[PDB]
Amino acid sequence: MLMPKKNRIAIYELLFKEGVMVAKKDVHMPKHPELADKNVPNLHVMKAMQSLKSRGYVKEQFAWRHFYWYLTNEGIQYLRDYLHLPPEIVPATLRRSR
Amino acid sequence: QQLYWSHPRKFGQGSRSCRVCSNRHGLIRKYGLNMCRQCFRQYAKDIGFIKLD
Amino acid sequence: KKSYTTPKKNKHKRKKVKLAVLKYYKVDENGKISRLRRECPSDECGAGVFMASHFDRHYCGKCCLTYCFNK
Amino acid sequence: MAVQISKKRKFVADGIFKAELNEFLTRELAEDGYSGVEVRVTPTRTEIIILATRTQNVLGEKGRRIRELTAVVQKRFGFPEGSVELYAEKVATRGLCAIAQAESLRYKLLGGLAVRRACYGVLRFIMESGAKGCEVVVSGKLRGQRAKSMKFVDGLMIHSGDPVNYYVDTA
Amino acid sequence: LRITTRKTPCGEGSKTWDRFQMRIHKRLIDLHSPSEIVKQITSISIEPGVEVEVTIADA
Amino acid sequence: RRKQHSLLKRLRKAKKEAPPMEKPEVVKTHLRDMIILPEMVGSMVGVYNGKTFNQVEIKPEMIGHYLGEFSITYKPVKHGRPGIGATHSSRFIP
Amino acid sequence: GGKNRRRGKNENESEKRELVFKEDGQEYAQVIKMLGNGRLEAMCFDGVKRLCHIRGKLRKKVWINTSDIILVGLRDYQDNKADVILKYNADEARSLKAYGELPEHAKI
RNA sequence: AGGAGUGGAGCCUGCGGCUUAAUUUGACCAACACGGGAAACCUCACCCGGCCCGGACACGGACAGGAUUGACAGAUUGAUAGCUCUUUCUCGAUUCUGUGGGUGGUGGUGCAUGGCCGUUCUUAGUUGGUGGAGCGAUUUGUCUGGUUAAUUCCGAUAACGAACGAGACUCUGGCAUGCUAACUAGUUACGCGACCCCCGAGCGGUCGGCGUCCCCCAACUUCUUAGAGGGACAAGUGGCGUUCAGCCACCCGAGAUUGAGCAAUAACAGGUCUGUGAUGCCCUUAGAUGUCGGGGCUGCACGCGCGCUACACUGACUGGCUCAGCGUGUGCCUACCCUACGCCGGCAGGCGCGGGUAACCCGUUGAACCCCAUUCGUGAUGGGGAUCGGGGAUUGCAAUUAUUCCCCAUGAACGAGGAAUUCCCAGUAAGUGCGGGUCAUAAGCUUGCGUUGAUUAAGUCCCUGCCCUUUGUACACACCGCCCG
RNA sequence: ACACCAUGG
Ligand SMILES: [Mg+2]
Ligand SMILES: [Mg+2]
Ligand SMILES: [Mg+2]
Ligand SMILES: [Mg+2]
Ligand SMILES: [Mg+2]
Ligand SMILES: [Mg+2]
Ligand SMILES: [Mg+2]
Ligand SMILES: [Mg+2]
Ligand SMILES: [Mg+2]
Ligand SMILES: [Mg+2]
Ligand SMILES: [Mg+2]
Ligand SMILES: [Mg+2]
Ligand SMILES: [Mg+2]
Ligand SMILES: [Mg+2]
Ligand SMILES: [Mg+2]
Ligand SMILES: [Mg+2]
Ligand SMILES: [Mg+2]
Ligand SMILES: [Mg+2]
Ligand SMILES: [Mg+2]
Ligand SMILES: [Mg+2]
Ligand SMILES: [Mg+2]
Ligand SMILES: [Mg+2]
Ligand SMILES: [Mg+2]
Ligand SMILES: [Mg+2]
Ligand SMILES: [Mg+2]
Ligand SMILES: [Mg+2]
Ligand SMILES: [Mg+2]
Ligand SMILES: [Mg+2]
Ligand SMILES: [Mg+2]
Ligand SMILES: [Mg+2]
Ligand SMILES: [Mg+2]
Ligand SMILES: [Mg+2]
Ligand SMILES: [Mg+2]
Ligand SMILES: [Mg+2]
Ligand SMILES: [Mg+2]
Ligand SMILES: [Mg+2]
Ligand SMILES: [Mg+2]
Ligand SMILES: [Mg+2]
Ligand SMILES: [Mg+2]
Ligand SMILES: [Mg+2]
Ligand SMILES: [Mg+2]
Ligand SMILES: [Mg+2]
Ligand SMILES: [Mg+2]
Ligand SMILES: [Mg+2]
Repeated sequence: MLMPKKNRIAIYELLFKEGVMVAKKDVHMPKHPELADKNVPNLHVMKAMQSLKSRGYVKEQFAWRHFYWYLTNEGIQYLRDYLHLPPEIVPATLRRSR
Repeated sequence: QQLYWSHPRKFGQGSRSCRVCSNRHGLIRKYGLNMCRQCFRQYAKDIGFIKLD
Repeated sequence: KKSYTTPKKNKHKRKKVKLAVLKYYKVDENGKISRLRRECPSDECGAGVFMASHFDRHYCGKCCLTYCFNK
Repeated sequence: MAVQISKKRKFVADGIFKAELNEFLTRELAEDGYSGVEVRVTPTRTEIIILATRTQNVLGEKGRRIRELTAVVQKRFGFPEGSVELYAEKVATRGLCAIAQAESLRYKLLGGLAVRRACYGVLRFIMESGAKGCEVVVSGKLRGQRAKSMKFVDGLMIHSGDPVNYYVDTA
Repeated sequence: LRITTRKTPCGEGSKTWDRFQMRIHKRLIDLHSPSEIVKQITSISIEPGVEVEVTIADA
Repeated sequence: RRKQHSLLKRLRKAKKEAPPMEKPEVVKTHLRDMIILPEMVGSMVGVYNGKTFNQVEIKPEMIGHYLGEFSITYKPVKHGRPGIGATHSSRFIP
Repeated sequence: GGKNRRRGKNENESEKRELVFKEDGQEYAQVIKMLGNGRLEAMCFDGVKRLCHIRGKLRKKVWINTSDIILVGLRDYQDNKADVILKYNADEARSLKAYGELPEHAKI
């Protein structure tokens, strides 16, 4: 039983509402630091994003013990299906960044 | 499962490791660098340590 | 860092004994239920989960570290 | 804390921050000509500037990439939301930034080209843009199973003394 | 600040060392003026990565 | 005394299952750092040394020593014959 | 023996070693005496002396002195000839003596 | 020519050998107090046991009377690991089975590599363009001679004009009564005020003498701080120099030769896969080479290296007196910093209340050797402090194979060290203590700082090597070569 | 006005 359903949701809603995630490469930090700190371990974030990456949907970078994960159009579509959202809403990033 | 997954690690070199390479041997702890003696020599110019002795 | 040698007992895990799904209630009549095992008076438990009929023991699988009755 | 960190730790921590940000942005904008960051802590805001050669690639489509970059830089270093502000910029006379030429040659070699042809092309470019001299070395298993090294020098070049802390760019 | 490290990884060779050092310069100015004028003058023309700290009562 | 307690619950309760005019069998353990409380007098214990539970019959003279101080972790050495590198007088082969 | 020879594969010694036994058409032997030209006189641990040749792989990399245990691979067609395949150290020779491999006529 | 030594003694620490379940391992001028390598757990790679998956993803299989998760009690186990066994509640599609495929590795190879470092090699060495010589490899330029620390210069000239290295350059030590300007630094003055003693004339007061006793919106920058400029150039004078480059001596002077950083072409099968989310290939991948408990890295007939303490009277002991400088200091994950002053205790140490994120508090850093007086008296002695018994504290989850510290007791070798051999030219050798690094605990190590402060040289090429020219060679894997009977 | 100075995984 890898993750309670509560946790898959609590990762995916954050990744969708922000459009990006960072996580220290730590498998023993008992709580993701402030993001997802409602009893979600750091281990679950990285194991979830691993699967999410192995199927596209995400791009990953790593520097000095920290993963950085970006979303993609395929990932936007998959998460819009998986969390049952209105077919046009995304709070992640929409502005003319002058 | 298990509830035996860590034993007390508050001190000693099992407690601490480099910011960069995550290795345990030859860390510099002065001024709060917390950085391996090899990793430092590599980034010391970015940090601001110049060599003019 | 050398290879492993033949063991004596090695065996991985139990096999999750396959009991029938749900036979915790019996009817005296349709709409007159009887309950063989008592429901656990616990606060964290929603008063819908049952107890083991473990004569000399009463074991609630939810509170997996306490609340066992010895008779 | 109620009394903030001391000056020594403060400056060391500033340096470590700048080094980590430069490493992160090096590992990412390589294919876009990343050539250095300039942290300018301004009134009411922390501004970061990224010089590069292909700025459209840095910001992307309507600025999706640049907003993602602001997002991660704000998530990882613990900044209060709304503080970190990021800008892209174009470097003038790219032929004199060593890091740009080093990464250009790295990708030109990663895509298939005679190593001598590539090195001589970058030597031509670097000397044509106006420069007292250049020197490009490539070390490794060039054409065989035993390693070697190939050095291409041009113009004037100094190795000793204090004038080397300036007057040279190394990558 | 001074840090003296071994020059080599791996512990082989003649035993040479590297001496890095950082230097921190500090100055202070004292004024007798209303605080508004202080915030007026102190927030202009700060080019380099110098710090500027203002404290309201030190005399 | 942590779960160094429970070892006292098997030191004791093993001297009552034992038939009189005899000794408890073996309460074998890894706990080398136990002090010897006077309760443990009389019982037999098997104190691990890294590979083996060497047995000890506790006597009233060991009161206040460490249980680890009664099973050694190595063999007392008897020497062989010095080999090829043992002196500078020795080097050469074809 | 010391030299300026830091070159070449530097150090091929370890405190670990694993045994190798006989195979099809492969016997043990004891070096009887040394000859020139890389040749050798030997003695199979049962019968013939079977003059041996130190193969291209062993030349100047693992030395063979007189009166030591060796493992040689016999030739099918010829009989009096063989090629030195492996050398057995003192501890491994005594180990073979313990496992009963070599008829205990030659000692270490 | 000398000084201090090392080699001899006891102990500390590293490497070999021996021993072992294992005593993990790299490295043999340029290994051996080196890998920051002072390992109780951790570290940790070794040995002996025991859980776990943290095996993405694709396909197929079983599956909502249902895949799958977790656990009470007795047995079992080092264990309160539902590890397994008896028993049967709980979770809910997240799994599980199988086939491919990934993943991790302080696993192998540094003779497959990147990078870094060391070394040849601390010396003065290196290179091309056009022109000249040669059939050519090659050569000249890059030099007979003088000079220099220097392929530094003068000159000579089939070469001309250039590049690197040297030098220049940066930090540092020595000087400014000139500038800039300072209760987070001071001086002097008196406003002072006060204590104290006559210690002086005097009375004791006035005048004085001591003050890290208290004040100043006093005046200033000599001492402190740190910025800008100045200042030394073989500039002046006398000799020696083809009167050139330069060398010796002297006046004036803070000084006429401080110390480091940086450093070339070409190369080495030098070291590092155990610094790395640097890395190719090979190996292993669920009975793991990816985690917890216990043991080891410390074991002792012996060989070797770097070192600490001594062999006493130019001393040991017990009191008294009086002087530093370079530093560090509250930690984000990580939970711990430097201490004043009161009390308590012989001592280590404990309790209680404050300051400091620091020119602000510890701190005017009352350091040691040295200085001044006692006792000892040439006796392995009151020199030396190994080894060992008994007791008391602190750090820690845990001190046994004594972590460290304190107290009473026991009181070994050692009376200046064989053949050999290391380092050193002036605030240097040596004596002496103090900080940083590692550090929950902790230096006989190393990296910096002051303090006291010599003898001997101003040379040479003998020994060990280095640079340049001429010469010889059967060498080129280059004399650690080749080669004859 | 000349002591000894052999050999090389
Ligand atoms: Mg130059
Ligand atoms: Mg120079
Ligand atoms: Mg001495
Ligand atoms: Mg000790
Ligand atoms: Mg050993
Ligand atoms: Mg040398
Ligand atoms: Mg220790
Ligand atoms: Mg260990
Ligand atoms: Mg791999
Ligand atoms: Mg690795
Ligand atoms: Mg190499
Ligand atoms: Mg290398
Ligand atoms: Mg020519
Ligand atoms: Mg010609
Ligand atoms: Mg020439
Ligand atoms: Mg000269
Ligand atoms: Mg000239
Ligand atoms: Mg010229
Ligand atoms: Mg003159
Ligand atoms: Mg004078
Ligand atoms: Mg100088
Ligand atoms: Mg050089
Ligand atoms: Mg490496
Ligand atoms: Mg590898
Ligand atoms: Mg290591
Ligand atoms: Mg682990
Ligand atoms: Mg362990
Ligand atoms: Mg060791
Ligand atoms: Mg040494
Ligand atoms: Mg002394
Ligand atoms: Mg010290
Ligand atoms: Mg400390
Ligand atoms: Mg210390
Ligand atoms: Mg050390
Ligand atoms: Mg010598
Ligand atoms: Mg010369
Ligand atoms: Mg010649
Ligand atoms: Mg030849
Ligand atoms: Mg010879
Ligand atoms: Mg011959
Ligand atoms: Mg000779
Ligand atoms: Mg011979
Ligand atoms: Mg011969
Ligand atoms: Mg030879």
